[PDB]
Amino acid sequence: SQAIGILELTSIAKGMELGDAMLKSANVDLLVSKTISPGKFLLMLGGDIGAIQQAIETGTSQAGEMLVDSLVLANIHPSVLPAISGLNSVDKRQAVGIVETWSVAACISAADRAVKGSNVTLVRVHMAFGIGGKCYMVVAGDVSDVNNAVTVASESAGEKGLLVYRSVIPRPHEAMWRQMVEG
Amino acid sequence: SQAIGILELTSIAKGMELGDAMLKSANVDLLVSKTISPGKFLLMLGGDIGAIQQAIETGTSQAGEMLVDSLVLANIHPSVLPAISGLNSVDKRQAVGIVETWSVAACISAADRAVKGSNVTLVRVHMAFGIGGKCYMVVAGDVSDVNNAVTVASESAGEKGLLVYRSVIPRPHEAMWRQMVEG
Amino acid sequence: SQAIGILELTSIAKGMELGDAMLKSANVDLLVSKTISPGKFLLMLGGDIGAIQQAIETGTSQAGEMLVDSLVLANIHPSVLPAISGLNSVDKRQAVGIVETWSVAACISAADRAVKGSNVTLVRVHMAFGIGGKCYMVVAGDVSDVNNAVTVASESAGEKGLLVYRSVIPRPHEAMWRQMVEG
Ligand SMILES: [Cl-]
Ligand SMILES: [Cl-]
Ligand SMILES: [Cl-]
Ligand code: NA
Ligand code: NA
Ligand code: NA
Repeated sequence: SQAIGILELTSIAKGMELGDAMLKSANVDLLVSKTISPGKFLLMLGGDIGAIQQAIETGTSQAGEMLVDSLVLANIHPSVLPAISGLNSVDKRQAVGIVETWSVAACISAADRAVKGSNVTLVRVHMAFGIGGKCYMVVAGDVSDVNNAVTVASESAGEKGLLVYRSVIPRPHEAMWRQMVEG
Repeated sequence: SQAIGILELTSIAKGMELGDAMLKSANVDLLVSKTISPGKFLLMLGGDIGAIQQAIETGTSQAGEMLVDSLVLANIHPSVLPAISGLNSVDKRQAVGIVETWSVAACISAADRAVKGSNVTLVRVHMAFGIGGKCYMVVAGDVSDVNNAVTVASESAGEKGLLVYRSVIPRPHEAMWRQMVEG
Repeated sequence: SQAIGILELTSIAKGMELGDAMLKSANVDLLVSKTISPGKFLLMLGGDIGAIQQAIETGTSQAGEMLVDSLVLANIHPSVLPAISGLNSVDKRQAVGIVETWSVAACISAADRAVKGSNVTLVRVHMAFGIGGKCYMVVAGDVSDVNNAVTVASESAGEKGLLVYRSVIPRPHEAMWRQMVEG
């Protein structure tokens, strides 16, 4: 019911300019606004699909030759948005699931399918290094629920050859727990 | 009326040693002291030109084959120094200006010219990744003042082919403001 | 009397899974658990040698083709462990010593020899960028003690061609001290 918009620029100044322009252009939330090596800039927005399409249209329209890439992912479960900008609260501890993908697009699509095909909580979506790099989702819930979520997410990414690894970790060790659910 | 000294080493231990040596050698402020990938070390100093020349002389004199590069930038407006080490306080909000350059030297020279050719506040000078990488200056003030500052800075960097992008952003959006003026 | 175990994986999810598995497998402390560019994962453990051998055995046994590298360093002075995970308290200020190496293995072995061949405090062991990159140890104590420690450490690393630089810094400047002993 929500949408994610991604805009990547070769200029950090243009990135900040376009972040400003897009936020003014439509009712959208800023999820990510950061510099990526070597010196590119990444913006990710969340909001209604109409708003996101117009925001990304505005951004692409004004990027010129500084435009690197852009994407709109429609019909994304609402919990995915705060999982990109930060952390969702864990309401169950029994198990953690982690699915690692190439690309944040594959990760987002897999996380969406996971949440929609199970009763797990999507805790966070992490990008190790920009939108083309290793990304991973972390889910939490009952072991059976986590297994379902991880399977669905893995199938999503794997169909594309973009699954790196999947892991179901019941009863995570106390010394790993914080890193898993908070980073 | 002030000067900036830059010393880059291939050794982190030598960098810390030379930071110590230079600070003892003259009355200078440490502005930056950090490791840069792959494993080099960056020192930037501020102070009177005489002190900075002797500090950088000392540093270069003792660097040996670990010396990567060194520079002294003379007659730099005093506000540029704290803009490199941290943030200057914003006394006006009406507009933000951002000028992105290749190299911190070009950024410093452009920021100096901007401050000297306008009434803007130089808020900060940011290096994304070491002294040769993308850098940018952020200024704040009245829209007309910011436009002047950005034009002057852009001309400085552009004459060298080192201007990446320039942006005048009146009335920055609330969700971009903090990143612009604080990073 | 203690041991350090190192496990490196090509998968971040596998890394977190293996961190969990190894911690459950034996009585070991997690010293490091982090992602390294481009997208690998690094685990370092401390504990009794028996526990560490079994933990690393477990980790290697389950890593499969995601295994990048693994190492067990036996008979490491106990102070080296907290120097890897964080900071040891400085009980003397007179001098700082810094020895920079290629590889954390060389750094650990050099730090161990330094501590065992002197009365210095090992303050910290730092990895700039993963286990193969620039690393350095920082020691503190009386100038004579620091000189001994640095010489011993330098000989250790230098015999292998893995010494980058060694530095004895009596009476470190106030503006460098915190970075030296805390990072
Ligand atoms: Cl559940
Ligand atoms: Cl102004
Ligand atoms: Cl001592
Ligand atoms: Na649990
Ligand atoms: Na404003
Ligand atoms: Na001292």
